[PDB]
Amino acid sequence: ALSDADVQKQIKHMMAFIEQEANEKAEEIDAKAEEEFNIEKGRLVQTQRLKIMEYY
Amino acid sequence: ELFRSEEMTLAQLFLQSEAAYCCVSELEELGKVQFRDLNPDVNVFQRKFVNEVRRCEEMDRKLRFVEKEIRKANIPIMDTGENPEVPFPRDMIDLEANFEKIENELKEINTNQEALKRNFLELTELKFILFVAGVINRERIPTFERMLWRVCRGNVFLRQAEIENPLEDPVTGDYVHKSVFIIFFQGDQLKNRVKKICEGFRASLYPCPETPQERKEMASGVNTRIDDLQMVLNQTEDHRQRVLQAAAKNIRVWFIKVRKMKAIYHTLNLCNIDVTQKCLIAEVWCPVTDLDSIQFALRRGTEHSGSTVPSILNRMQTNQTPPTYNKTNKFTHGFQNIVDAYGIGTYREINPAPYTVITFPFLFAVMFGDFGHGILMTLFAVWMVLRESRILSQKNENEMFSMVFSGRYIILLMGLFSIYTGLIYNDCFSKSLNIFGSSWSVRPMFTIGNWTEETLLGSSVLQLNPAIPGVFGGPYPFGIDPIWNIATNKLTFLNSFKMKMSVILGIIHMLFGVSLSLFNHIYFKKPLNIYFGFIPEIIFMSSLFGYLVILIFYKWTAYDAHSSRNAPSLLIHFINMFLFSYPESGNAMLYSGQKGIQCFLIVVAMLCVPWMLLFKPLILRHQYLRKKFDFGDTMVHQAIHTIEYCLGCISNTASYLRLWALSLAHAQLSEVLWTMVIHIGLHVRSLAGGLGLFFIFAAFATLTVAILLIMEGLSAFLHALRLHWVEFQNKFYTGTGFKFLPFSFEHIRE
Repeated sequence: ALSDADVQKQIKHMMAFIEQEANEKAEEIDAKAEEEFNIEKGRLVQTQRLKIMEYY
Repeated sequence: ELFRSEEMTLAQLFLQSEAAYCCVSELEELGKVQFRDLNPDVNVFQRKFVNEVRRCEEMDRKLRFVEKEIRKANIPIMDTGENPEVPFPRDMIDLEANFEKIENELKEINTNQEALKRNFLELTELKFILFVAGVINRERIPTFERMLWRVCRGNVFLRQAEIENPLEDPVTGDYVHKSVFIIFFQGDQLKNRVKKICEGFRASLYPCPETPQERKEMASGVNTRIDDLQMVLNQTEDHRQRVLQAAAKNIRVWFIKVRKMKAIYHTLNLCNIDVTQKCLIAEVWCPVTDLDSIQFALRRGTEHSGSTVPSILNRMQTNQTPPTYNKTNKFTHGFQNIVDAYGIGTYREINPAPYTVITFPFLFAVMFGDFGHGILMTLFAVWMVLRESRILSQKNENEMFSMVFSGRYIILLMGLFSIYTGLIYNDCFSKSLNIFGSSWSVRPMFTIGNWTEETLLGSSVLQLNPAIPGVFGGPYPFGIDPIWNIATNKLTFLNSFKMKMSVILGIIHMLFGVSLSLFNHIYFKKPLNIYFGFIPEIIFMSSLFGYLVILIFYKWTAYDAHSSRNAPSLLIHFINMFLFSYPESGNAMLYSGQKGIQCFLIVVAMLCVPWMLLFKPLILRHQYLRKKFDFGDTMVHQAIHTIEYCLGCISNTASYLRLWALSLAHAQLSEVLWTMVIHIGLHVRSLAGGLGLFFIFAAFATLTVAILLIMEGLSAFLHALRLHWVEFQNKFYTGTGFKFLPFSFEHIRE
């Protein structure tokens, strides 16, 4: 009672499902990358900034 | 237009996991689709329902434990509610554990209660206490005392103590007055000795009595603690009772909830797990008829779920042999089952059941054509139907009653037709039904026909009533004239009818069964099965066996008593027909030109054999070489069909002599069982006759049921069914299929 086009629509739906997850996952990955970036940077700058000051 | 199996369609359904829980739930309750296991090498662990099944099993064991305790408590749990809710939330997992905690509490209650009982069982003894006398069940105080005497006889004084209106003994839970003769010693070696002796005996030596009132004060204190204990027991029991009633209310709901969730989990394991998507796709076969119903069901299921996945059934063309689905109802289901008992029909095979509904009761009624017993049989079926609601809504552990109940609508017809045939047979416990229409002969005219004072010689003779005396004749309006039920030669008149009738009916049913095959061969577009099969097959059977039937009717209307001497013999002409035996004399012919007809029909029947024997394999071989086919094997298959068909036709026609054999036997048992049992209950003495008939009748009714209503009905039941299985169905109802087992909410009565 329902066409092959609506099955196709369901396929398109699951594709949309996939794209949404794809987007969420990439965003999660980039956000953690930025967090690791900032964490390592802060550690390094604090370490050396302190040593320079101490020397002076 | 014949009834056939329903169409189902195999599809691949792709359901998102969350949606999948909802969909399986809804579709399982809807019940019109069947899933296949796509990964037979994969276990439940592999399907990932192992946690689901183990959880269900734990809940099940807990439920069964509680249920048992509930039954022990005689709680009136109904389990008649909750049927349509089918919850399937994930939260149930934790709630089931909470159910277990409830049950765990009862064990603890029982644990404390028994412990409490033992102290109670013990403490009562102190009240009876308030030399150390014991308390015994008094069953063996005779030997208790004598055996203690002999430890050192007469060494210490006997202490006599008795308890009236006692409590139940803790070991036996039995209340019984105590009458105990005790030996108590001051010496340590002997006290130790008697301790050993009295303890070996079933005796309780719990207290150590003392003269000082301090011990009495102690007992008073214990008595107080004992009353407190009783009050605690009363509290523990009240909680126990409250919790158990609460469990009966929850447990009726949970039985279903858990049973259903588990079933859902089973199906979920009954799936193929995809890799690219967290979605399961399955091959599911569902009736085309229900295709809209299922699509709407998919919509409802997935609509409840938040993911709103389309949940589309993906229709596909699968060679995979579909299951055989026959829609039945409360009446026809039983008839379908007696067919299925022999086998599942080929997909789109002609269903014999729509015709069995009448055909089988009819053939039974022929075997069991007994007016009186048909009533008894009908009333039994009526009882079961009138109690149908009460029989369903109860437990029926007796499989014998369940069987006849399941067939109760089959039996109903069996009785109704048995009444019809019994009336025509005009036999109700060997008694005919005289409607004052019996005009077979006019006895007054018998005397006119040169029989003057024949009753003088009659004192030693019977004398057979002549045919065509000019004063006798005329058929009975309905059934056999009652006069034959009192004849000494009924054993030829009536037996002749049943033999000839059995042949007539059997052959007609055989011809019908063959006719049905034409519709099936046309449906499957097998021209060869009708051009080389049906046509020569139906001619074969008609030319030999239908001819016989015609001649039987012919004689009945062609020859009268005027030609009874040297009257044609139907069996002899039939045999001589096949053998082309045409003697000049010794047998009268039925009609002029019969010889030519007899020869013609046999030749044609033999000429029919090549058609069915060799034309199909030969033409198929031709088509192979023309189009460009296992020719040898095809010849084997067709030859077997031809050989079995022709030889079976001969045997099958004779087989229907079952109708005669069973009908004859029943009539003979009825006549003798009547004559040698109930007749004996009658006597010329008035009161003695009545009192005797009372007891004799009861025995008569007993034998009629034990021998005829049950056993002969039972044998005729099977034999009529066999006729369908062997001779009728094998003409058209061929091949095998699979039983259709869709998702269904079967466990409703449980």
